[PDB]
Amino acid sequence: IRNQEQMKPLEEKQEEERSKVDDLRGTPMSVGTLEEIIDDNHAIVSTSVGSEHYVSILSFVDKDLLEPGCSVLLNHKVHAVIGVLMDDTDPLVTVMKVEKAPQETYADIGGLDNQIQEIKESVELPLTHPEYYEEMGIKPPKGVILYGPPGTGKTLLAKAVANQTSATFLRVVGSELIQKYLGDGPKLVRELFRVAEEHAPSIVFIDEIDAIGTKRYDSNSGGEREIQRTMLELLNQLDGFDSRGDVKVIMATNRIETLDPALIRPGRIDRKIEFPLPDEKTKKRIFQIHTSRMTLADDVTLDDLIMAKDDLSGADIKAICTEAGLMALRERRMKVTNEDFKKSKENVLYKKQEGTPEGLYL
Amino acid sequence: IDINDVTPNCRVALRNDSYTLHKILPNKVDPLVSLMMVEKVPDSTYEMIGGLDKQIKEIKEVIELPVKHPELFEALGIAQPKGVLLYGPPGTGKTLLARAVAHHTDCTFIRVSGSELVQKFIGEGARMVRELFVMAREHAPSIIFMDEIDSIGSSRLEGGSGGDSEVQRTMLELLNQLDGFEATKNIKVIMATNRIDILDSAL
Amino acid sequence: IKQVEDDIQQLLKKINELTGIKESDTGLAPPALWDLAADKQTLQSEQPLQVARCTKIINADSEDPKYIINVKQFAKFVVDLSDQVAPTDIEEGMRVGVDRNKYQIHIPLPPKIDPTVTMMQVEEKPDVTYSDVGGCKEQIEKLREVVETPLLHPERFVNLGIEPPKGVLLFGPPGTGKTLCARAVANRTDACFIRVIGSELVQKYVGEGARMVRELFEMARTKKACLIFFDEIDAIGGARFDDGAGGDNEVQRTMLELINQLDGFDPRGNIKVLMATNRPDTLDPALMRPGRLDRKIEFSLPDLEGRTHIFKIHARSMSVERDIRFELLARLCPNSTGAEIRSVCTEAGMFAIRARRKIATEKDFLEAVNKVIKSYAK
Amino acid sequence: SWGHEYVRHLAGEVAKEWQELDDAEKVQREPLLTLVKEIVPYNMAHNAEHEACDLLMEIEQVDMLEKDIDENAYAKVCLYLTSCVNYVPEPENSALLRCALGVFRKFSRFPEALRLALMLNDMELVEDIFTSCKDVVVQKQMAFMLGRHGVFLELSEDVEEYEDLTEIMSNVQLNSNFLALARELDIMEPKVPDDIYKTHLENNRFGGSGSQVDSARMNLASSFVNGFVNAAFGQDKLLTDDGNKWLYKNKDHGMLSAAASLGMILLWDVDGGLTQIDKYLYSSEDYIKSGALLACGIVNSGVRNECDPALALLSDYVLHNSNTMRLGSIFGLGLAYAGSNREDVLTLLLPVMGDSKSSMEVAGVTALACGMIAVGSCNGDVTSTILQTIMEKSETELKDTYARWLPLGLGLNHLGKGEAIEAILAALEVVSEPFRSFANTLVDVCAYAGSGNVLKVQQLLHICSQGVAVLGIALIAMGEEIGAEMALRTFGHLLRYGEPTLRRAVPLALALISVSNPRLNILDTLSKFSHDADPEVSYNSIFAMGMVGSGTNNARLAAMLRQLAQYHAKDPNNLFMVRLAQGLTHLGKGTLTLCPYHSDRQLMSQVAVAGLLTVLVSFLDVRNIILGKSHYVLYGLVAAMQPRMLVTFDEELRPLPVSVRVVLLAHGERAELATEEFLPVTPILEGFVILRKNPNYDL
Repeated sequence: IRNQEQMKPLEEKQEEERSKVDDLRGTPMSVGTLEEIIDDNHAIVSTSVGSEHYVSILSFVDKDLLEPGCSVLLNHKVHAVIGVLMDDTDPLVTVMKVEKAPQETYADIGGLDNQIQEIKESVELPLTHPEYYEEMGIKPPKGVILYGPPGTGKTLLAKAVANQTSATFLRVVGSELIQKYLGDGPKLVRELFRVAEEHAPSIVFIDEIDAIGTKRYDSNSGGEREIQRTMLELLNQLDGFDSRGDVKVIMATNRIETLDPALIRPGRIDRKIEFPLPDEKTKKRIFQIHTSRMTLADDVTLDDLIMAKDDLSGADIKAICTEAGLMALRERRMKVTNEDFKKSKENVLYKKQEGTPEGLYL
Repeated sequence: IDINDVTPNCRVALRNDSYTLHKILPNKVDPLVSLMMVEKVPDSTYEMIGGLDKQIKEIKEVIELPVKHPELFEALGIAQPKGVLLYGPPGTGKTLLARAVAHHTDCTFIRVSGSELVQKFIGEGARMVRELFVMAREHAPSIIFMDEIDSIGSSRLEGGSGGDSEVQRTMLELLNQLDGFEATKNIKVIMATNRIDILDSAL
Repeated sequence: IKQVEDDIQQLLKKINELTGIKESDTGLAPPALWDLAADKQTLQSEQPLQVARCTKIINADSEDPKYIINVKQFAKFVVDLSDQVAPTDIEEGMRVGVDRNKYQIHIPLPPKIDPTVTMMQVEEKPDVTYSDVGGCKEQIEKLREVVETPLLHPERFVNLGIEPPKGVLLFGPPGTGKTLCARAVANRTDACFIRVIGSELVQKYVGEGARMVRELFEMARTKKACLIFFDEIDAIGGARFDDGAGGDNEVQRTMLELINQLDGFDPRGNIKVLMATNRPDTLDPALMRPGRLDRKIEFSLPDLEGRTHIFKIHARSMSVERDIRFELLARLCPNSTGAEIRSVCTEAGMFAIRARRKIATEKDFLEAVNKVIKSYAK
Repeated sequence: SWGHEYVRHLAGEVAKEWQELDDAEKVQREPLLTLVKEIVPYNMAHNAEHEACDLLMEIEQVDMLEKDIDENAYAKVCLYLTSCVNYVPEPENSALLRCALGVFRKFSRFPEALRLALMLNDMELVEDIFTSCKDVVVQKQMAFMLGRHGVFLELSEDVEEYEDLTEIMSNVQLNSNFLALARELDIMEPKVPDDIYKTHLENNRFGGSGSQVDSARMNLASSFVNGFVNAAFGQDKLLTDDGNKWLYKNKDHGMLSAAASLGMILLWDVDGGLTQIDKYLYSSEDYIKSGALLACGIVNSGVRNECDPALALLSDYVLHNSNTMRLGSIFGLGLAYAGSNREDVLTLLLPVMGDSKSSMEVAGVTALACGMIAVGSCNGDVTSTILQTIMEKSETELKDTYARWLPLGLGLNHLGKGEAIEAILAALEVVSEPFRSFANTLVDVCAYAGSGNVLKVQQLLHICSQGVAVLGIALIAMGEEIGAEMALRTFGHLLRYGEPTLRRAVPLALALISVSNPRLNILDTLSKFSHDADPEVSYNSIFAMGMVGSGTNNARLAAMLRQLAQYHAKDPNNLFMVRLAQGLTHLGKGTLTLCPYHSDRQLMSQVAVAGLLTVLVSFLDVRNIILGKSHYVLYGLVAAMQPRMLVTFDEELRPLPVSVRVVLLAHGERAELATEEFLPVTPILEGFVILRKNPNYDL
């Protein structure tokens, strides 16, 4: 009954309002742009029509949804605001894909275990535990650096981590920020930061660059100016605003001794993560998972191929199997033999080396 | 007419004093890049030029069979191969072989010229490399030939690093993520070179 | 339940506004809407400009009564008798006044010393106050005297007949509290902190760069009492004397343009400039020279006692057991600036968290030094 | 079982079925009732208090609660049940509080009975708690805490003007049976507490303000602020000397005010204060005569003793022709009786009430004067007079302002009152007024101490589809927790109506809640309301802001005062309002405060809210819609005052310092979150307390 009472005057009032908007809404409706916001009940507008008319805003749309430089709808002869335009373009920034929860996990690699705890404690752990950060009173590191011969576990570990962590992953290719155009490169780094802030919490994966390698002793040079001009703005963004979790940074570089200590800045980055070289046991572990996928046979001697191997990371190993698997496929058999493994192990050995040895230190 | 009836990117008739859609015309495309040349039919075949005979089976077996038939591979337990590189004496007939392959594969041949992706206009180059990938997916299956790193000589330039390889390198990284978030592809990358010294350490 | 109420809210506002638009529609009207983000009991009647947008321009003058001032590509039309009252201040245009170009057209409001259009970061008051003081201690003492004191007690300086500097310079590594210090005074001093990134000001096409420098200064003048924070000016700060060799000229033009405004006819006003350099050496003698740059405020290797104050700041958040003393360790530890001193502490809390303890320990501290000693050397 | 679903399943199931019937069935009889009881102590032992507490809700007897426990703390169980009551069901009656009150006492948790007793304080409770006390320590500790701010033993010293609640002490004094002492009684109705407050105010001081200056508008503001700032101690010498130049210059309401300000300095001195005023009161100018009357009233406040019979003067005026003087004596008289109901004051007021005053004197504000007194005890006489004036509508429709006041007066008389309101409700509902419909929700809410109900919120939308509906909201949020969430919701509806009356009323309602804890977000919305169209709305807003910061002197309070200062001349009225604020800010001196929430009991103070509410609608004439009212109402602010300080007396007239942990004060200054190093032996309490550890620490 209380409802009925509100309802009796309301229904008509409800219709009347809809009639009133329709009068404004009436075709056509021209897009135009709000130049700037003059807070003493004014604003600057640029019209590509002709007439402009200073109006009071409707109550559906407010000025709190108006931003400077925004697109809005104007009528073509009473030039008034029906609504703000709701059609926005593509992020124009440098190469990015955003992905929520990727397929892969970190249970597939093995024997690498220690490194895996390091990223764990930094990134994953505060999300899991508020109050452990409160006791200590501090943030886990803003960002980490993963360093090794290009992604054989660096790349693997990142993919895995995004699923775990359950926030948006954005992967940016850093070389692509470099442009030989005066405006372009700086605009991009500032758009990259802009994009982060909206999507927060978010993970930033920075793929290695050439441009983080050079600082010299000048702060800018008559050489390629842009690479350092850009390098600086990376720093300004970082040392201007610290995140505990709003942005998490994964940085990647082939060698970290290329980097600059300016770039690190202690108290943002405290963690430097190093992939050990191939260690003999590890090779067998990594392998056992790769063979499982594939056909296997009772004439395979798993150790013998691993033993024959020395200083080869998981990628070549993943590769050997794939190569061999192709040979088999040509034979139109799904049975694997020793022979297959031998030719593939030889091809990859042939290609990496032509050097001479520095051993025999005994 | 109602809004379900329209499908984006149609040429249409709008009235001028009532501003409603009287009719919809046929459809329309756009060149965002300063050179669009896509070939859905080829300029080459097997008997395009002869003496290729030893090579035809070898490329074929590498490229066609996984795209045509994914099921056999899946069953065996191997991952799809991402991209292929061909090296040999300049533009003898090498390129032709790629175009023969796209025809057989029954896909689009998309030649993207690397240097045409970068603009002195602000931001347009950065947007361009990324933008192309999304297009191919709607177009899928497709062949992305990186054009301008070796050609017959139909199109200027043989070789180039740091902006034919560098844009191509980017593609390898986009694909690495793709490989993690899917398990069947239909996007092949074709690189052509003569030189082994145009190849970066990353490559 | 809520819905009934919301509908009633649209409708009541609508009826009053429809009457007002019908009325405003007659005789036409200025740029097209009202946005409020101040108060309605303070309303300006001077509005910013550098070009004159006109839409009608109704006025009172004898030689004609609806005079116009444009410069626009199409309709650059102007007064029919020069210098006769036209805009009605900022009536029917909201920035109608005068054109920078000139056609001997009336000026009720200037084309310079205005905020106009901008791309700016203005950053309302911070919250930080003391967070690395101890060796940042000297830098604080001087910065207050230069920035704060003239604004607090100007009347005193006049009696004496002394005028305070216009700019101070900051150097050493950023994010060590060199950076903090500028925000920490900004919050205390209560004057708008305006952040311009010099690197951004750099543009793809010439003359634009100068234009920007100029715009900044016009806004700066209007507001009197403000701080211009220049983030790592060296991009368009000095290095450079070589006089071009291919667009080392374009960046040099900006550097020279700034000098003109500083050395020029303007005077200081209540405007303060904070400059940020890496090593000050880079910068050119013109940038260094008195009659703009006078005080250079420095950073330093922090004394032992100092380190302890920083640690003391940190120890309020961090659960401790005080029966051990950090200063003894600190003498043994590498001498290093403020940022490493907070970082070792921060590292210390983690070890606890793994240990499954809630209070600090002597043990944690030993560990931190080995990593940190390694981290500078990469 | 003994602690599983099983036990809880059986007991609750037997209970719920039995209870409904109004019979003793098969499912239970008296030994079956004992089987329900057995499940409650097992759960207590297990410390599965959640199961136990719900069983206590279901059995629907609090007799069972007592039966369970004959060992262990009574107090711990009950508190868990009391919280559980407000959360899950939304309770409707004041029964649940009253039942709750007894259970704390057995174990000797008399501070909790005291915590709970205040707000919704009934004539029955004060007596119930007292009967139970037979410990010397507890007895003395109540006497201090009731002394601080009475409302049934007022702050009266020796003049009896009540319907007896003072006589419990008289009877027990003859032959001690609950330990009422001759000494104890001074604390209980306060001479010595009132004296101590006065000394603190006198010591701490705060110097002169303004100069003589020129202009009428500026003179008035200056004399007004001077009088608040210098609220205690004789520095009145400066005004009196130059009484030609200063005081006279003002005309209209302002000359009355100017005179009245001497009363402000005099505040709390009964003897010297009233007498000095009397010289100017008889003879002199007609303005000086009125302005004095107002001044006698302010001095007289917060006590019943006198030295200038206000009743005598008021009586005389009905007989003569002095209509102008009479208005003012009644405001004066309203301050003087200070929250004490008496049939005599009611008789005296009644012929003046009876006549229509709206243009005979440009006011009929007299309802506010009647109101301020009528907070404290409900009698038949009072009830009957208010009902009849509303019923007539012979003064409840003449000016629209009056039309809110007479209905509001009913609610103020019924504030915090129990079972007695049910009789009235029926009478109210039968006569029809636009006002009365809002009023149905409002009569219940003042008596019950709030009621948020979804159905209640909705009824409010239907009537809308006026001041009286809106003020009531503020009560419900002050009350319960569930009442708070519903209020926020209720006020959302108000913001949607753009209608001008609705718009005006809402900032006051916010102001009333947010003065007990000043907070930064509620103040930004009132600042917006100030800047929107219409003068009348803007005035109500600037006032709201002034109220909200009122708490700890010059704290967050400074930022809110500055905020008023920026729009101190967007109207000439604004300029006056803002000067008034500066006066109010230095008025406290850290001896007194305004904040309905004190941290002596940690709860709200029934009296404090009532003071703030009467001033709130119409401080000034120039405020809101200008129908011809008054400016007098402003003096009313004294009523709201609550002292918050730590003073310890280890006998009850012999102070001894205590070591303060949360500082190191026992006279002057103030302490946030007062705590003692040696706290009572088991009736553990802060604020004004006896320490029975009796510590020999000295400052």
